[PDB]
Amino acid sequence: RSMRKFTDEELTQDEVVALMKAALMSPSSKRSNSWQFVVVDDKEKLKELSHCKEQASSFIADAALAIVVMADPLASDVWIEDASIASIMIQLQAEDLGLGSCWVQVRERFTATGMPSDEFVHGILDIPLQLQILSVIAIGHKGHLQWEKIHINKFGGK
Amino acid sequence: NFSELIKNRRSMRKFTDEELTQDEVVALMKAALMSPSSKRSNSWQFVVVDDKEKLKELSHCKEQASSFIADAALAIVVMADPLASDVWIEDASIASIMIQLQAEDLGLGSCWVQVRERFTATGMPSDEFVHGILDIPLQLQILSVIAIGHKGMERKPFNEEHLQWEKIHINKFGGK
Repeated sequence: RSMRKFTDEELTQDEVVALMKAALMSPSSKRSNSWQFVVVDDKEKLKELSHCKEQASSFIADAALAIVVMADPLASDVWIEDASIASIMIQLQAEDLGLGSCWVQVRERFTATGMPSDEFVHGILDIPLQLQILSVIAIGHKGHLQWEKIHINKFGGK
Repeated sequence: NFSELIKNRRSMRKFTDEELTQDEVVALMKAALMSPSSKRSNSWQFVVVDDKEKLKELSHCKEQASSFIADAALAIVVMADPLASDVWIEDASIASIMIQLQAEDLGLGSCWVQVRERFTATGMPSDEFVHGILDIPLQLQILSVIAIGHKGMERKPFNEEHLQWEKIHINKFGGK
């Protein structure tokens, strides 16, 4: 063991492909598939990318892989919904493979110096301005339900 | 498991008349409540609708895109508190898809009916319409209605020939 959020242990090509397929099979409004994905395995880029989080993300920095989820807002007015779906599909597929993941939120977030996290990520990964970033899903080998929120047939019951 | 779950999952808009069991309803409700959310704050709320007259009313929330809600066994309306989370859209989205994935796991069908930034036949926000049907406080924003039921037709699995590999970029946009 170590403090790393994810172990040394390398992803297989089969696992990496399975993750990409899960992303690409995500259901999207009108099958618009507004999303795109940047798959980051370079260690110095994972270290840079990790500062997209106000306090830098050690999940990103220690990851085997990170998948940056983005979307074209002209392809879909519900690009946020569509990208969120794709984010979850990645994480659930990771879990099914016996890997771990961490969703680092990018939309509406800021870096340590108050730069919009989307703007920061655009600069790190050379992403066109036409795409908007939702999240970074960091992946690797891993290092009380609120029933009051359920209403039956109307809000507050009856 | 999950791999075949997502291959086989398709939007279901025809349903049989078979009632959901309480065990199924609970499983779906638990999937909603188990959703990971920003801050672990859980901004969301859910209205679970089995009343046929209310399903009929909800089915008008978008003209004809929504009208198959009337034939569903259950609808779960997913909403969230924008003051508890500035990423309430993400949080509600995640809960929405977790419900659908649980439905698939149970052998039921589902369809996501988008409410946010959609409009009724008369140009009323669908969110405002649904607020009126289910007496939801105006603070909460509605994302979606998940219609659930026994599947009334088969749908084809996803054909991997049609995976859009051009949307995968290695290390930087446009990288291979």
